Amino acid sequence: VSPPPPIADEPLTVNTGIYLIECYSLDDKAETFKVNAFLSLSWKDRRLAFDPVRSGVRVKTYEPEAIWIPEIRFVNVENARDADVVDISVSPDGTVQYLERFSARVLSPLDFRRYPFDSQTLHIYLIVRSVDTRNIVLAVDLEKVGKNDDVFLTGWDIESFTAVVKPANFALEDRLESKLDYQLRISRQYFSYIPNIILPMLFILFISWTAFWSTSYEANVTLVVSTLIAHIAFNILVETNLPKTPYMTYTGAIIFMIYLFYFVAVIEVTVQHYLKVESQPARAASITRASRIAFPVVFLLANIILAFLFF
Amino acid sequence: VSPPPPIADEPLTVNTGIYLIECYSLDDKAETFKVNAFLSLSWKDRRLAFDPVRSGVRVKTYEPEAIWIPEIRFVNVENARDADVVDISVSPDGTVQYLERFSARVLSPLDFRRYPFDSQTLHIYLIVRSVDTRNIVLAVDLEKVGKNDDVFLTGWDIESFTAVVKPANFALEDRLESKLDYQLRISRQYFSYIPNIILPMLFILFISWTAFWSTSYEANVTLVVSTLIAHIAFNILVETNLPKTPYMTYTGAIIFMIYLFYFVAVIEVTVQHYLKVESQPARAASITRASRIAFPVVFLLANIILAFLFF
Amino acid sequence: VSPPPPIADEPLTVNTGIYLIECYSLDDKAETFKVNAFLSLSWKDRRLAFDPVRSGVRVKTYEPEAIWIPEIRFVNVENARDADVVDISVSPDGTVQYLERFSARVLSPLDFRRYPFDSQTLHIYLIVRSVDTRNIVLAVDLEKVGKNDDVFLTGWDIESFTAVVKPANFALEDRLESKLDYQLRISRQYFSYIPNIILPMLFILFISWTAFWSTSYEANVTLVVSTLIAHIAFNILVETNLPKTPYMTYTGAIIFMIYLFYFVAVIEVTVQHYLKVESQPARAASITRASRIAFPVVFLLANIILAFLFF
Amino acid sequence: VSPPPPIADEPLTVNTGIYLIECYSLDDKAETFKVNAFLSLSWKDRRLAFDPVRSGVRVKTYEPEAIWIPEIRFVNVENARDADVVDISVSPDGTVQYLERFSARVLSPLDFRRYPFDSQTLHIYLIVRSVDTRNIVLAVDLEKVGKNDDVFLTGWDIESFTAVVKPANFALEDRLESKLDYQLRISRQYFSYIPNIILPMLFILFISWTAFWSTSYEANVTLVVSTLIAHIAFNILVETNLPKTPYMTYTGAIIFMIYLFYFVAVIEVTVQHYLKVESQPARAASITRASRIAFPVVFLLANIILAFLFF
Amino acid sequence: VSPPPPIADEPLTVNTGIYLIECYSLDDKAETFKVNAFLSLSWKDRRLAFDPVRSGVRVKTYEPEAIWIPEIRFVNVENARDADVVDISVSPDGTVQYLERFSARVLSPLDFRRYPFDSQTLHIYLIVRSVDTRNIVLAVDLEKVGKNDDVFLTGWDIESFTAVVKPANFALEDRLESKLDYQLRISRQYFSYIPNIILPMLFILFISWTAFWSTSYEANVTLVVSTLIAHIAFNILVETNLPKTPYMTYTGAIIFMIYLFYFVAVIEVTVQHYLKVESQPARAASITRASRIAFPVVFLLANIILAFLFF
Ligand SMILES: CCCCCCCCCCCC
Ligand SMILES: CCCCCCCCCCCC
Ligand SMILES: CCCCCCCCCCCC
Ligand SMILES: CCCCCCCCCCCC
Ligand SMILES: CCCCCCCCCCCC
Ligand SMILES: CCCCCCCCCCCC
Ligand SMILES: O=C(O)CCCC(=O)O
Ligand SMILES: O=C(O)CCCC(=O)O
Ligand SMILES: O=C(O)CCCC(=O)O
Ligand SMILES: O=C(O)CCCC(=O)O
Ligand SMILES: O=C(O)CCCC(=O)O
Ligand SMILES: [Cl-]
Ligand SMILES: [Cl-]
Ligand SMILES: [Cl-]
Ligand SMILES: [Cl-]
Ligand SMILES: [Cl-]
Ligand SMILES: [Cl-]
Ligand SMILES: [Cl-]
Ligand SMILES: [Cl-]
Ligand SMILES: [Cl-]
Ligand SMILES: [Cl-]
Ligand SMILES: [Cl-]
Ligand code: NA
Ligand code: NA
Ligand code: NA
Ligand code: NA
Repeated sequence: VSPPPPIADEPLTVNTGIYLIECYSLDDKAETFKVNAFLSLSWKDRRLAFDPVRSGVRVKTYEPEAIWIPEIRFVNVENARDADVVDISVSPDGTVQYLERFSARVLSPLDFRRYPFDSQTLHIYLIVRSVDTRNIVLAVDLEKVGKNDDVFLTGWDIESFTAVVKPANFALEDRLESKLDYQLRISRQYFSYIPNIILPMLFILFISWTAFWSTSYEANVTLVVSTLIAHIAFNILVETNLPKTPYMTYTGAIIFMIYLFYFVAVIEVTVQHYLKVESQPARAASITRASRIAFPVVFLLANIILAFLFF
Repeated sequence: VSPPPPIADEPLTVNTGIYLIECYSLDDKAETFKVNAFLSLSWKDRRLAFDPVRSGVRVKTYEPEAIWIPEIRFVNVENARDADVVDISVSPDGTVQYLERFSARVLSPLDFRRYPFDSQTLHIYLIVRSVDTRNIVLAVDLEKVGKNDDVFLTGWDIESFTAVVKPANFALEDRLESKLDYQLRISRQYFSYIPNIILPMLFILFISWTAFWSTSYEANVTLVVSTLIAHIAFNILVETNLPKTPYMTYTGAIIFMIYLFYFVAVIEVTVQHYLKVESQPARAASITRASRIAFPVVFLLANIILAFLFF
Repeated sequence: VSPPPPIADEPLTVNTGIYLIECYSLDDKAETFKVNAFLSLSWKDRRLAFDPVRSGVRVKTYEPEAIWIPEIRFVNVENARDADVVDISVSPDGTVQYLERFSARVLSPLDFRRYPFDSQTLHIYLIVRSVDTRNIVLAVDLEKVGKNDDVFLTGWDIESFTAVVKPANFALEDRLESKLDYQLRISRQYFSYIPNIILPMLFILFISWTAFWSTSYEANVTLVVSTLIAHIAFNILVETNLPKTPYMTYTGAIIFMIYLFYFVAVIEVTVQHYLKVESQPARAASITRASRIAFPVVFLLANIILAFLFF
Repeated sequence: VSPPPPIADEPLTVNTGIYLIECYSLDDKAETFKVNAFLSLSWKDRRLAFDPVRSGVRVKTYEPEAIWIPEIRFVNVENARDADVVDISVSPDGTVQYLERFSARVLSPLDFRRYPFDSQTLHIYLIVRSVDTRNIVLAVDLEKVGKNDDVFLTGWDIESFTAVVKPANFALEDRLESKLDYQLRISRQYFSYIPNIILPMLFILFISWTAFWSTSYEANVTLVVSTLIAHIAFNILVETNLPKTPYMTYTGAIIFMIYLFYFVAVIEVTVQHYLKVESQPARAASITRASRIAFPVVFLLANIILAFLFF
Repeated sequence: VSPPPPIADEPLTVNTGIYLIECYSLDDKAETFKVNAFLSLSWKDRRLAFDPVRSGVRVKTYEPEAIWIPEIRFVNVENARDADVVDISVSPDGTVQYLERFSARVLSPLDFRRYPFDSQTLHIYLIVRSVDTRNIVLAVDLEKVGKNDDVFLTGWDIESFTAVVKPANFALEDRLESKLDYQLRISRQYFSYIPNIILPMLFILFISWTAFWSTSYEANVTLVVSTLIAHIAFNILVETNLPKTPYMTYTGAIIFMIYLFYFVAVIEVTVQHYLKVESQPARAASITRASRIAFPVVFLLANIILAFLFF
């Protein structure tokens, strides 16, 4: 089998379309997602053209092996897609209508900077390598691009699934390549992070600040050091559900900053006890009284500063 | 091979049936389950019809490749089902009786709102895309729908396995699609959650309340802070066996509310010590005496309120 | 290819045999085990019969595709078995001797009630569906049923591998099915549970009881609360190695009961301190003195009661 | 295709050879390792013999399907090996030289008794089942047995890869089986266990013994209980990287014995406090003074005893 | 199919090229990485020569099965590569231009010594075994060696992807083997290690040193002991995170050294209390005063020494 011949010197336009059936397994650590969709391809092959009157039949159905099909591949997939051909239909003029159902694990980078208040643009890149006889260019048939109403991505809100209609045409290893960008716009469902990580984390911090209404060094040491260990447990829990980034994430910045608050609380608790032992509780009382205001005020201001920088 | 031709303008009715052999791996986090079943298909192909008298044989057995078989697919599967054809039998009138054994990982969403006292409706959606020549419509042969008596789903009680007999007929990419809903009704075995999470969690909370019968600030700080850490441990344990939901679960609500009880106990412990140091233990005693009643009463009432909202 | 014709109206007897080569991956959580074995099948096909004198050869070797082979399947397998045909031999009378080497992940339920002092009966169910022309019945050739001497199942003792010689003959979807039960009897190697879970757990419990020889409320609170947290660590460790059961397991009962001992010790520690503060240490001393005997005595008796109910 | 006929009544000698390319994934819990190697087979088939003068070529290359190849299998593999035929070469006398590249997950039991100062002998068992016409016996061609210089097994030192040249010839299901033992001798790289488990574990034990230079019961309770909890963390850590053995391992014995030291330290701490409260600190002092010497002396002696029994 | 015949006694030169499409899953524990690339092969087969005037085509396209293709394999891959042939083009002179898209899990050793400030040279080894008729030698076509601009390896910086143009020609099992070394130079993104492991770890070490400004033994015991439990909870981590090395990594040496600081602080805390109880706080004060300077000074110097030895 050979590719369709050009009437003039024009390339072959393969009209593409992806219709999402299932969206699942968005792995943040792996920066991958799994997809189950329909891939529709359409091109003109005049060699397959027929007179509908003389043939009786308006449409002709073919097996993949029987006709020439353009080698369309996905750029950002882990292993080559599992594909099952649904139908191949030839119209009288020779227009082929290919339809397959596929499943693929797509590699798409995520921006964790605003986590867990981040939004992502997942990509599915379609590509075709031009052949020796003629060049192949990709196109988007918007009527065959979409997603099923039941398509849900656990822990995410699906906003849109659109295609950048203009292909990226470039040269690779002395041959022309036509690439298409299918974009799935999603936003993270931050809800669960509030009662499970954010609020538990703040409670333990506020518990550490009760040491500013205590003169008992032994109890203060217990309060500040214990809550610090609960914070490490949370810090570890958070970094296990995320990949290692060469930048700070929003949660990462807050979590890190809270260590400084624990450290400074230890200094305060230490200073207050030292002064008390030195028989100067007057200075120790003023420092502790200031801390009561200073710690929540600086925490509240530092968080306004961080939220401003990240959002 | 081509589809059977219509006698009049009628579509082709493919009578379906799923008989469950094994049910396993209900993954809560993934919202998937694995199934091993029989898929039975039946349709009329008059081209395969034969006179039983002249043929001698009352039934004719065929290989899948030898005859036209409708392309029936599962909508909500991770990867395309692994299928092994058991038998294909043609009756004298041309009625084909197809039987295959399959295994599939089914994607079915879960309602975690009443966890671990939740019940679910798992779905298996069958679909067929109509061809060029004629439309294909799905049907349910109730005689061939069921499940084996030994079918067990670890940690779940299987109530029913029925089919919504009326197919969902719709249009997708200029063709007709006939969808069927097979529903597996299951209820969670909550038993283990009581001696492993619920009762241990309440014990540690009641241990924290013994600080209301203690004047020792250093001991109270130990009691309330230490038990709080065991609660953080149980909170993490519970959320590791669950996905992130944009809603509050029953266990989630209880676990969250218990943080407030720990926080308020820390305030009490702090208040009692402050007053005692300020040489006013009469106020400290009245607050501690009230707490002894207030904490269990408000906990018992708050739980009645929550159970009412959730059930 | 068609099945062998009956001389009279008799069904076809397929003599089976499973010879275990390797046993591995007994997953308690999953209630599965992996096997690697030989499957031997034998049936009479008179169409394949030959005169040994004129043929010279006493035996004739065939390729699977060349002759009719009964569709034998495993009921309780995750995915269809990986099978490699070793040999197919036809005797002069037409007796076929089939041999294949297979590997399968078998789903077999486990009874955790007596864990880790439990014994299991793993099952491998063989099945054959009767065909259009004639019925197929399964049989056991005890001479071809066994296991290799080196067959080891990590953390288990293999007692026996036998077959229930009488098949379960029943009707499913208007056809006869002949099922066979191959039983692998195994007992759990409890040894490791004693120095890793059982003894460490008792040590921490006995450490908590040293609070009955202490008047230091602050120290007692530390003793009882710290050891309680280690018990939570062990409970979690144990429940991670097991599936969630709708019944109490032996270890589960002991672990749960120990929480009650920790709770009552907290009550004692609280009571002793309250009385001491109320200036009545005479009552506090008598309660603490009684606890010294009561706690080990009630623990020893409660365990005798539990061991009696479980074994 | 049939096996080569015997000139006299002799069996067929298949000369084997395994040349390791890559060694990886030695899983201690699973008692498995992954291998990537060359399998070379050589036998005489006089039916394939040719005159080198008349033929023109001194060697003839064949496709697997074209000639008879002995069904050589691995005994101790999880799933049947992934094999890719590299070459099949026939010499003028009819000597066939088969070469394939394979990858397999090998099940080989491990002796954990001396962990992490243990050495293992990994096995790869080759087997051949004799056919109807003639018997097949395995042999070792030492010239084709080896391993690549770059072959590394992460966390292990590879000592040797040799073959037990004499095959284990036995009868199974009325047919002769010839088995070969390829042995990969390896020793564990214990280094990392010293700064990560052994030394951290000793430091915490020695920290617990500082309670013998303290009269503060409240501090001693903290010292001994805290370090006891950190010992439980190291115990749990160790047991996660190991399978459940029906015997005591070296690390297991030391870890277990250390619990006894923590228990006896709790008794001492308790005894010292009781006597001091009873207004007899003179005994309490003598018991504490003895403990300072007794604990390290008994620990040092007990360890000499254990190392002697284990090595 | 047979290999191309030599015009003179020359070997066959197969010009290779790897163009990386995707880089992912660099597993430090496993010392593996996953790759998705293009493999281009080119050789001369004069038997495939054709006249474009007669064939009516300037370049001929072939199916893999139709022509002789050299058996090129990857040395350091876990399982045989998933390959999909993109194109096979033969020009009139008989020069074949093969192109395939592949995905493989490559085994490449990592040098964790300077971790997490470590740089690595990942290798992809191409190999060809010479055949009976003629020798096959590998070559590098630099024009067809590269990587896509979007190629990202999570947590790593990709520096270069080059090929050692001179093949390693050697003899293995009486045949010539031609090996090629494709080198991917990468450097680890250490950023995340600083706010997640390094700084949290130093904070807890500095918190432990506040015991040098405290006379409260009970509080110092909590301080040094509790922070030690967290320097433990860290190191699991770095350990959870790495393979076991027969050498010391940079982070490993720092973590190990920190344990000595915690141990010596316990000695100090113990010494100070003993002297205080012995009614000699003047010695205790001088030791504690020195410790305040000695501990940070020795820590700062020890770290300069370590950083010097590692870098
Ligand atoms: C003191 C250190 C506590 C560490 C907490 C780790 C919990 C993380 C579990 C994450 C599972 C994915
Ligand atoms: C004193 C704090 C104990 C913390 C125990 C955390 C263990 C984490 C286990 C995570 C396994 C994936
Ligand atoms: C402060 C301690 C928090 C520790 C939480 C540990 C939970 C481990 C869950 C493992 C189950 C897979
Ligand atoms: C109160 C702290 C409980 C921590 C339990 C951790 C158990 C982790 C075991 C991991 C096994 C895979
Ligand atoms: C009381 C604290 C128990 C800590 C348990 C540590 C869990 C180890 C996880 C190992 C990762 C494979
Ligand atoms: C008491 C020390 C427990 C610390 C262990 C934390 C385990 C984290 C596991 C992370 C695994 C990916
Ligand atoms: O035929 C199919 O498998 C796709 C299912 C159609 C849809 O429900 O979106
Ligand atoms: O797999 C089969 O062929 C039938 C299984 C019958 C059953 O549920 O026991
Ligand atoms: O794998 C085989 O073909 C035979 C296994 C023989 C045995 O039990 O060792
Ligand atoms: O993969 C191959 O075909 C040869 C392996 C050669 C080697 O050990 O490097
Ligand atoms: O045709 C291909 O699949 C490779 C994609 C080219 C590239 O974008 O690097
Ligand atoms: Cl395609
Ligand atoms: Cl693809
Ligand atoms: Cl189908
Ligand atoms: Cl499907
Ligand atoms: Cl079969
Ligand atoms: Cl099966
Ligand atoms: Cl073979
Ligand atoms: Cl094998
Ligand atoms: Cl024999
Ligand atoms: Cl190749
Ligand atoms: Cl390869
Ligand atoms: Na084609
Ligand atoms: Na304390
Ligand atoms: Na057959
Ligand atoms: Na070829």
